[PDB]
Formats: sequence, C-alpha cells, structure tokens
Amino acid sequence: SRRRVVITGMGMLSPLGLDVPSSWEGILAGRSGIAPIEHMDLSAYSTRFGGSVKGFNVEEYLSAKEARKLDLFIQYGLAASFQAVRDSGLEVTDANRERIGVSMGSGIGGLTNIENNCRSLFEQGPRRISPFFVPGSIINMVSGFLSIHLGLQGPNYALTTAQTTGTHSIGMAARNIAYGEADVMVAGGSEMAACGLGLGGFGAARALSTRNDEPTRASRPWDRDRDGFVLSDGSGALVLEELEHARARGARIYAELVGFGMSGDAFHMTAPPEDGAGAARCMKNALRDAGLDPRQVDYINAHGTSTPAGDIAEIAAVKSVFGEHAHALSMSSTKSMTGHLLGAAGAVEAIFSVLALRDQVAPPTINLDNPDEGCDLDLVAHEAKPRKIDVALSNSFGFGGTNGTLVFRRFA
Amino acid sequence: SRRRVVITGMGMLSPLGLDVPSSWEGILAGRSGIAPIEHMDLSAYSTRFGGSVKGFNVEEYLSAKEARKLDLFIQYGLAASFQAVRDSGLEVTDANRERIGVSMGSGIGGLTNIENNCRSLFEQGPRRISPFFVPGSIINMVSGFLSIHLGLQGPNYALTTAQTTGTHSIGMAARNIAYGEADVMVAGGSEMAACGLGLGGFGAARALSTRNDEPTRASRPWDRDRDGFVLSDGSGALVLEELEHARARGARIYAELVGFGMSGDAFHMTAPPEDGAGAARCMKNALRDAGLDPRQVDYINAHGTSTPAGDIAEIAAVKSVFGEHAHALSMSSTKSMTGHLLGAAGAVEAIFSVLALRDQVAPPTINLDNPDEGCDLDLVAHEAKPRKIDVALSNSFGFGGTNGTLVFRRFA
Ligand SMILES: O=C(c1ccc2c(c1)OCO2)N1CCCCCC1
Repeated sequence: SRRRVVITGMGMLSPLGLDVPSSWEGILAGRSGIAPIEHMDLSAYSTRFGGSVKGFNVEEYLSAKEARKLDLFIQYGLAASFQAVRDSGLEVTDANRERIGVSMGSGIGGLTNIENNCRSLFEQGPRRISPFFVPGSIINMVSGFLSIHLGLQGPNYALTTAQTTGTHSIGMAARNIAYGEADVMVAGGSEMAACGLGLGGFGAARALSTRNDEPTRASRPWDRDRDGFVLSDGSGALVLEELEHARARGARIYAELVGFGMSGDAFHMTAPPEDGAGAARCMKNALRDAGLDPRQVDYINAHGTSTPAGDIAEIAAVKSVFGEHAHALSMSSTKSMTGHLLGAAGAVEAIFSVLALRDQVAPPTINLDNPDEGCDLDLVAHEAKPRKIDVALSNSFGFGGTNGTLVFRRFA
Repeated sequence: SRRRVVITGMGMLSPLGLDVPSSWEGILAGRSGIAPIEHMDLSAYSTRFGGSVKGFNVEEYLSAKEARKLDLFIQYGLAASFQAVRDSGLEVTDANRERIGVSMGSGIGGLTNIENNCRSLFEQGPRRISPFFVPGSIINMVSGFLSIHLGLQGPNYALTTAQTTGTHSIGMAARNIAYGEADVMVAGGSEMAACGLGLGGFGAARALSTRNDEPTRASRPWDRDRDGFVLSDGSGALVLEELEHARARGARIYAELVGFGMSGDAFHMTAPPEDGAGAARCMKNALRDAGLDPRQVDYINAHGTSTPAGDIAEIAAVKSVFGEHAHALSMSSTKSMTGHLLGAAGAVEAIFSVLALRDQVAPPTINLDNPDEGCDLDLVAHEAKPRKIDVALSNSFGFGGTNGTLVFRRFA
C-alpha cells in the first residue's frame, strides 16, 4: 500500500550559486544570475546572454581526468546529486544499496559535446570523434555515473520531457518510493544547452528574449514588456525517502511530497493553450493526489517563463483551479532571477518551493514593473514576502504539451 | 492491490519490415535485415553496414509538411504508435481521453537532425538553423505529437535509458495502469542513429562489429567470433490496457504483462560484470513482481547484443537466476537478425516476446556457429523452435549498467 515520501537532502548549481544556500540567498535578495555569455562569440546570434553557472569547480567532486570526458550537463547533475546525498546524511551499505536508485533527467543533454564532435566529424572525419562521445553526452548517464560512483543498485533511469523534466523526474521517483520499488531515490535534472546549436536553435524559433543591452531585466514574467525566456544552465537534485525509513535513521526532513500531477495538453507542439486547460487539469490531478482542499495552497512556484502566451496561460489556469482563493495565495516566478534551466527548471524550483516552506517566505518575481492584462494575482512583485506557507505547489509545462505539478507541505 | 495489464495493440518499423507481421515473418524464417548503409559516404568509417528501415513512407502517417519538421526517430516512433493504436481498435472519446497516455522513448534521439543543423551552423552561421530544430529533435516529441494528433490527455512523458529505453518505457507505462494513473498507455521506443555521429561515436569506442565483408553474419550473439553489436534503426509501440477496460470493449488481447524489474549494476560504463549480478537482480525483481518462481519461465528474449562482455554476462545471470531450470527454458537473441535498435530494442523485442507466446515458437539466434566457452544453454541456434511457452521474459541492459526485464504470460 502507498507509502509517504519526504525530502531529506538537496543539491544545486544555478546562475545564483554553486550550492543550495548561496542560490537561496540570491533568490531571497532578488538578485539576477543573468549576464552576457563569456564562453563563446555570439556576435552572429540574436541572443548573447543567459544564466551561466559561474566559477564551477568540478574538482570539488571528480578528478580532472574523468571530468574531461563528461558533458557539462553530466558534471552539473553529478555535482548537484553529490551535494544532495551528503546533505541527506544517508549511508549507502550492502543492506540498502539495492533500495536506492536515481532519476536525474535532462531536456537536451550533452549538446555542447555533440556540437564539438560534429565539428570534428565535419572538419576532419569520423576518426577524430571521441571514444567517450556517446557515454559522455547521452541523457541517462547522470543516473548511470551517479550509480557507479555511489554504488546505487535501485531503479536507474532518466526522463526527458523538455521543460517539465525536473518536475516529472521528482514526481515519478516519489511514485517509485510510494509503491515500494525503492526506499530512496536521488531525483531532479540538469541542463547545459548554451552552445551554438542551443542559442541558435531557440533563437531560430524566436522563443528567447533579445534584451541583449539589459540582460538582468530580460526575464520579466507577467510584465507587459516581456519578449521570451532566458536560457539558463545548472542542476537540482533531491534525496526522496520513504517516511518510516527517514524516521528510523533520525533524518532531518525538509518537507513531505504529498502530490504529483501529470497531464498532456494535446494542443500544440510548442505553444500552451491561452486558457491554461492542460495546466489546470495537471494541478487538479496533483491536489486530488495530495487529498487537499485547493484553499490549503499558500504558495505557487509558477513555471513563469517570461513568454507572452505561457505567462498568461498560467494566470488563467490558477484562476480556474483556485477560484476566489487565487487572490489569497502567493505565486512567483524564480525564473525572474535564474532564467529558464529547461530540464533542470523543475528541479531547482522544487528546491525553492521546499525552502519557501522551511523559511516561510515567498520568493519575489523581480522585474514585474507593469503587470500585463489579467495578471492581477499576488505575484510577489520585486521583493520577497514573508508569509504563512503550509502547502507549496511547483508547476512545469513543456514542448509536446507536457505538464507536471508537485505539491509539498510542512512535516511536523 | 494492483490492476492487471494486457497488450491489445502492437506496431513496428524494423530492418525486417514496415510492420509487425512482416518483421515477425523475417524473425521466424531466420532472415537478416543487415546490409551496407546506402546514400551516405562511409569510406572513412570502420563499420559500413547496419539495420536500416527500407522503403518507409512517412506520408502514410503525416503530411510532407509535418514530416519535414520531425527527425527520422520521431517519424519512426509515430509510425509504430499509429500502427499500435489502429491494431488495438481503441476509440478515443471525451469520456476516456484523460485516461489515455504515452511513454515513447529514445536512447540517442535526433542525431541526424543535429548533424544536418551543424552543417548549416558551421558553413553559414546560426541564421540557417531550422526554427523546428529543438521541437523536431527532442526525445519527448513522439509522446508530444502522438498526444496532439489523437487528443490523448493522460500521462505524457518519455524515458531515455540508452539501450534499456524501450523495456523501461513499457514497464513504467504498465505501472501507470496497474496503480490507476491511466487506463491505456502507448509505450515503447524509436531510434535512428545511422548518421556519422552514431556510426562514428560507437566506432570510436570500437563497440561495433567491423565484419564489412559479411554484414548478415556480423551479429552473432554468444558465437566465439563475435566482435561487437550491429547498429539498427526503427521503432516498437504497444497499446497497454487495463484488463477490465479491454474486456468491456471486446478488445483482442495478445498477452498479459505480469512483471517488470529494474536494477543498476553500479559497476561499469559499458562492459557489464562478468557474473551478470545486476541482470540477475533485475530478472529476480521482475519474477517477484509477477509472483512467479524462476521455474515457470519458458522463453527469454535476451539483450544478446553480440559484444564479448555483454553476451557472457547474460549467460551467467540466467544460470544464477534459473539454476537447474536454466537449460529447460529457451533463450534467443533476435538481434542476430535485427541488429541492435538501441532505445527501440526493448520495444521490438517485447513485441517478439508477445508473438512467441501467441505462436508457441522460440525465435532463432542465427549465426551461432561456434558457441563460446560456457555458452551451453538452449540458445535456439540457427532455426526457430516450436515449443510450449506460457511465460516469456525480455531483457535490456544499457550504458551506465541500467537494467530492465519484462515478464509476459499467455492470456485465455
Ligand atoms: O572515468 C571514467 C570515465 C571513463 C570514460 C568515460 C567517462 C568517464 O565519461 C565518458 O567516457 N570512469 C568510468 C566509470 C565511472 C566512474 C569513474 C571511472
């Protein structure tokens, strides 16, 4: 029968910090992680800025010899996973290693590595493709390499659901534990799509903000002057654990994961429906899963991408699901500060939702100078809002009309 | 408790055929789908052959205009998915669309699209990258496009576990139905990695057979002269359905999906442990999941990739799990004929496992001319073997030591 699932460890790389606490301090201070990209010449690109991880030292985690064969998305996913496992205080033994698994996903995986091996193929030939190219680039190898480093022999998989990846990864890892397939899962996502193909590919869809002359103001969810999402890099990992397992070992419990929803829009390859119908179905699934009155929801970490159609669809979905209570909860987009970490967005935002519960504060939506038509909820404009939060919801939406919602609550 | 899951529809593209019955006819006749790769200068490559899909007409499924937006691996996944849904007779309605979902995956995704967009980027700059580059290349677009075309609003996701993808996709879709999150799922995988990057990538790791003079003899699982896997393309999709739902509409039921196992080796990146300890745990997990004793297994569709280390690990795992029954079961690698479809391998091999149950026949392991040291099981060398089959296992093992097993049983 279905077991309860709690969060006992968290790990992060984001454009605001090389761990959770440093990232969270930036979130609560309303700091932007967005800046002109230094790692490549983007003069031919319509977008030349994003959320870079700054000063990442992979030799805090792995040998340079190993790190050199891994795409950055694997490096970031391992760093976040190592932090989460250490934060959990969990000891991996012969007695429990078969009951600990990992589900770390990515939207795009090792695009930098694929682009560099494509350059080798086209400028030289197949003889110059790295032997390490495939296992160093493909999405399942955060789960793979983490399991080899820590000796995790439980369920070992990866989701790829575009911008919903991190939320689905955490939800489905919780279902694994709920249903008895595991007692512990490391779950979340990682992304590093800031290469020529990533910036040029989102650029070709005209999906990205082009505010090159003011990058910190580019990401402006629900603002009338928003012009698309800001591409960001990083990772979030959470240790999910069966409640009685966590209680038995005296674990510090951050929060309980009480609800998970998935729904497909079945609307459009890339555009969300304006009325937010799929997001509304997804949130209702999640609230019914959690056995909640919708009025119990105090805080929503929105998807909040800073796209014209996405941001307004979310307002419509929240009004539809919550009715008059839509005016009492607080909803914010931390993408205002981090930008859009794509497959890692739902992982870092799940962490921000748990910390909103720990610290009783709604992170701000920075840059919300002029809320657009109908964006008249409490969107925590400009400054963090201390408040009562018993229940926090984290939403993600992605290409393919793929939706996820996570419901977290305080554990006493 | 848990609901029962049955297979009511199947669909396939493989090196043997453009549908299930044509593919299965090749399988039972011992025919190879392997040939020199055409319309591609492989002069500089150490492998010049593989399993191509021959004569695929995407316009049976999509308009030319919608097909131009999608990588071949998405086209192949949609073809298998449309076939499977047609084969099931399912009628999607407003009353059931929220109960019908998709989990179609891929191991490597849109390499061909990436390669073609790399050409444009390097030669002409980012302004020649296609606007549909991202949504036409990412792995979750089979689930995305399928849900949009058929109006499916149930769970919408995509797994990517390298060579285990199709097995895990089907298993976790089966969990969705068993635990009441959906009544119907379309599940499986698709792959088209026959580009420079895929042949070059696996070639650089020396993972591929280089038997260019005799491509049809290259894939020779458990043969002492095997020299690596054969890269192949295609797709498999199954309609998974809750039993009472299938019975109420008078569905034709092929077989029951009774067990699903997952494990991690937590051992090696590529070469599994010689004793197949991980594959043994995974198979035991699948049988415990089905409430079956190892003695009840009749037929195993091996992973059987034709790699020195892989093939021998599976012999050890089977001897370990099955003890004095290990010789009584029949175990064959249909990769001897199809080659290795990577993320679609588990999907097409679940279909061959189902059809072994329907037709009471173990497919051959062709090219098994000289069984290697210790390869003394009933590996169905050379010719199909009619026999009693009540219970059929299908195994997949992938990069990162990620394992999957499905258990299928006759239904009547
Ligand atoms: O250092 C490596 C390694 C080897 C080859 C690789 C790679 C990493 O990434 C892509 O190609 N390993 C392999 C097993 C994982 C634990 C450390 C040892």
